[PDB]
Amino acid sequence: MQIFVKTLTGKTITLEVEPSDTIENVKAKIQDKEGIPPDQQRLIFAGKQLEDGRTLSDYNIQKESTLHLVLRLRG
Amino acid sequence: KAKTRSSRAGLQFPVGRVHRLLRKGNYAERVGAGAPVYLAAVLEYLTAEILELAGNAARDNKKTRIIPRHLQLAVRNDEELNKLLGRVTIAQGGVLPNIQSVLLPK
Amino acid sequence: KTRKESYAIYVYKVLKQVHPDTGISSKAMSIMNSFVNDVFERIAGEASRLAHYNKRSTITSREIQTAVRLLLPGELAKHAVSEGTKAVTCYTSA
Amino acid sequence: MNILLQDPFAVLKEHPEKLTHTIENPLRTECLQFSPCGDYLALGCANGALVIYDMDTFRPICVPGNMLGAHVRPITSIAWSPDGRLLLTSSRDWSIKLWDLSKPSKPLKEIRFDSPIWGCQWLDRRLCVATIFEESDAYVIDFSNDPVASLHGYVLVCTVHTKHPNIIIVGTSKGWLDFYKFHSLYQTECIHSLKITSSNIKHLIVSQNGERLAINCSDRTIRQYEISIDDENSAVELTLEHKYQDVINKLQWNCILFSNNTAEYLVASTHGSSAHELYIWETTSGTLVRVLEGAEEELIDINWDFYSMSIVSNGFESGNVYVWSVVIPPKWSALAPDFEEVEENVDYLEKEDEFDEVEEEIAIDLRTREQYDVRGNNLLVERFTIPTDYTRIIK
Amino acid sequence: FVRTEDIPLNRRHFVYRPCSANPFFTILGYGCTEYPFDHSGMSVMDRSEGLSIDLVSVPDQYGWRTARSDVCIKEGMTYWEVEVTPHLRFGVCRREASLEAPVGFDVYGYGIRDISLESIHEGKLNCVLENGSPLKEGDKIGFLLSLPSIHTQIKQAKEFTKRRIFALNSNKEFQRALEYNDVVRDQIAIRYKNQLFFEATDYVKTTKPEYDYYQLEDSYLAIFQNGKYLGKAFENLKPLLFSELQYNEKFYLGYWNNNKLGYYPTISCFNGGTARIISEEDKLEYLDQIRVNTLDTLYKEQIAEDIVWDIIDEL
Amino acid sequence: ARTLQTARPHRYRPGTVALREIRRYQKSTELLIRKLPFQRLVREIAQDFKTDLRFQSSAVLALQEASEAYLVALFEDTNLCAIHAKRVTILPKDIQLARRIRGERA
Repeated sequence: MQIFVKTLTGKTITLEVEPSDTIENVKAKIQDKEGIPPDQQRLIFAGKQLEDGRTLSDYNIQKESTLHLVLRLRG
Repeated sequence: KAKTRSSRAGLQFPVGRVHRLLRKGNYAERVGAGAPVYLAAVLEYLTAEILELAGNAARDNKKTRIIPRHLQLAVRNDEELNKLLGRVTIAQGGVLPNIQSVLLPK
Repeated sequence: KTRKESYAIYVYKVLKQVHPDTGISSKAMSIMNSFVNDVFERIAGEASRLAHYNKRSTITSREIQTAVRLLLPGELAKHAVSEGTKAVTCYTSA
Repeated sequence: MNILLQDPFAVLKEHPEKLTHTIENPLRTECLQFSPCGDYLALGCANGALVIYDMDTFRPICVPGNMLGAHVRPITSIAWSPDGRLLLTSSRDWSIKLWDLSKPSKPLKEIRFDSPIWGCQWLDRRLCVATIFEESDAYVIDFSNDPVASLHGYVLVCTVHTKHPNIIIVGTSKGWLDFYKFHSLYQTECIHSLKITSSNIKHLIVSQNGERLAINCSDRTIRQYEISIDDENSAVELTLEHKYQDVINKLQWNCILFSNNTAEYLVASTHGSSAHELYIWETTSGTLVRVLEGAEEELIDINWDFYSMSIVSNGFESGNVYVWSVVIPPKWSALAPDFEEVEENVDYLEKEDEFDEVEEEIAIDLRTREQYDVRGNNLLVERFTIPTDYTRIIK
Repeated sequence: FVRTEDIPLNRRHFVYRPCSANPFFTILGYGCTEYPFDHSGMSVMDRSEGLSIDLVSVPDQYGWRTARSDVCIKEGMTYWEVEVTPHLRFGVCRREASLEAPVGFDVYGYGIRDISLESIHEGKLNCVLENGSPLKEGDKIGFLLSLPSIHTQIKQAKEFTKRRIFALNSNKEFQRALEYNDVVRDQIAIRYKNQLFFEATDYVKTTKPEYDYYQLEDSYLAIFQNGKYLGKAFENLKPLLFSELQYNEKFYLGYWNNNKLGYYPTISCFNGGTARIISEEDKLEYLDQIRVNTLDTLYKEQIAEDIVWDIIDEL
Repeated sequence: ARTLQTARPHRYRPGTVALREIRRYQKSTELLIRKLPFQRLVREIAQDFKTDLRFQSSAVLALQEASEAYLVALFEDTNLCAIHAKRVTILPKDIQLARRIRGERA
């Protein structure tokens, strides 16, 4: 299923995922689509930061949901 | 491997060049190791600040090539870039449109 | 032939990051080059004069700052000194 | 809430970026201190006047000591109580005054000394730790009935560790860090000491999770260590992490501060002439990332509030109080349920359909509250309210 | 599939046609070409710019686009087969329909859908046929289009005239003052980027004409899939004698049929859905189950009518 | 409601063709003096200093640029002087006052 990842810059990417995928798998999917290393990003949904170890289905995410990707920017 | 001294500071303008010019231009007996970096930063800041207005002018004039008239406009339309260049004359820059009010018909 | 130098490629690298699609002419490039040279000479000459009154024997990153703050007008001075000190910090810690 | 609804792009900025308001104090400000939550601002004026502004109005709400017992000369420390009720202050009048903010007409308790004060600090119970001018030992005042007790040059700044409130830290006038273990009531033996500089230590700040520490020497440098404690409060070591300074004009520092919990940012205020700005570095890499550029005068003190996420600092020449806060712009996108705003022309894709015209029982919990917000600030903590005094309202 | 690069495509109500040097003509210098080939094929003048190429498609990211058959079906009985995320549509449409819009989005065209074989007209979908047999990737769809004799359409048009002259009108006088068998065409020679094309005015959408709704007498649209008919798509086909050309009435008021009126077989392409249309009996597969002439015959007839009218109109 | 858009004999009295030449020259940026007369004038003036110089073709041009950007600017100032004296014409006693105030005569 499709979910959305809205980047600050104005870009929204339409990732394809399954509800049984882990969030780590989601970060890997964002990488392999866009090349951003999972360590440098930060994913936000419904005001709560998605916790590193848990799974996508832990947050009841279903298809065509949108969620925000902010970068832990540095030098 | 080598690493350009102007890339360690996020600059585009050359720092080794500016340093060699400060050294061999007879400005002082000794040149601090961070003076060329500061000076190159200031130079690129000024040139970006003027090139931005020049591009804005060349775009608001439906062209896509900065041209001396656009630099003259970008400078003389500002208020502080006008004092920095109050004495210069920009070749092929023309003049700024202006007509006095006593002359305009009634 | 003898190779002379200029600031063409650097002005171009700055234009290609302020307006990523515009392109400069030739006479305008020579104008920007002579502008850079003129401001360079102004700033370095004032910095020298200032590193002379004080009897120092060197022209450091603070003579340059005071020169920039004397020559440049009201608001260009603050932004110029900010960019300068940012560059010098980013350079010294590397 | 008002943040959960906001978009998590303009609300999750890492630190203030612009100044918004500039409080003017009739007297001259000398100390700033928010309440434990971003509710009240307890200012200590020039002549012992002590006001408590409210951050919702920026205008005063309570002047303790209006009946009696107020302070008479420059105040030097203002420490709140974790709940919000009690408030400790100390001035150059040698007196330490604890006020119960439920009856702010007069001081609740107070003690007097034989020398001016540098700073008082809370412990719970009710016991404060104080540093006196020119003395070489701290003071434990466990004044529920007003007793006072005592515990390398001098002692300037003290601070209690955040995770282990038995540990105490103190900096000397000669370069020595000295640690103490409050293993008792009025008998404390050191557990560690060392000397890192040849000049006076002026500030000792520690992150909220004891995993960092910073030090402002009289030398124009800032020493940042990564402290750690263990072994029933016996294991203690320091590892130099970074040194910050002003590479251009070698200015001095007036005050320093960290971020909230992991202390991913360090905020410092410069002291020399022509110095009007605040520096903001990281702490992992240590590289400069921001320079707050709002004021027009030497800035003495700093205070960060993580709930409203604002930096507050008092000027020196004038006496004003400038505030740099995160600013969120109004989004027209909210005016309707489906008004999504874009920045660039988006392309449109159409299905073949568009040209061709033509119970619930979800989990609902209304009595449960939310513990943490987007930023990560702990709600549900007791937030005592200063009682409004009506007597000074009729006129 | 390739796109056209230097051809004027039909747009803004103008139609183009290539010509070749004909020295028998003195007033005009050129006469119509047969085609870039012998047989009838895809009319390149009235295509969308995005319509790529007897084979037509659009890229997989492009909205509904259409092409029309060159031959104009005026009357009689004509049969043919069209060979078949990527959708397509098969149908018939008049000239007023836009090449940008899917056949059946307006009131001037009637079409059918690839998925579920639903009939599309006036932008509304229909499921008149109860068979509901799905269409596969290699199916051949036959079309039998029967239209009334020219004389009855002419008399229906004359009835429309007799109503309009005073019954619908009671500058009125000028309108009341305003040839059915006779064809009068308008053609100007133009040169576009060193190439040579004829410019002709086209028709505009107007209010639907009403009185009972206008219907071609005993008009019928029949559809077959592999020999099996799936019903009659439409009966009450619109008359066209009803079809006002784009006209600057202001100009002539201030100063004070083109042989191409009919329904064209139209193929629509969506997100890469390709297809092809069959014209000639040798590659016709169900020509005998009707019992008739193929489209190619009417192609040759149109060629003859055009060249003869070109002959007469010289003087 | 509809889609908005951006698109869908004679004798001029004295003083109007002037106000049009002003607008058409204040926007152009070419040189307003013929090139061969200025060539010859520069060559003739440089006789009084050294007999036979060769005047590289970019020197002459250079001079011309300055020689415009001076005169033009001068006229601006003189204009004000005229408008100051409550008139519209510019007279030789205006140019002299501009050059005096400005420092070129003292």
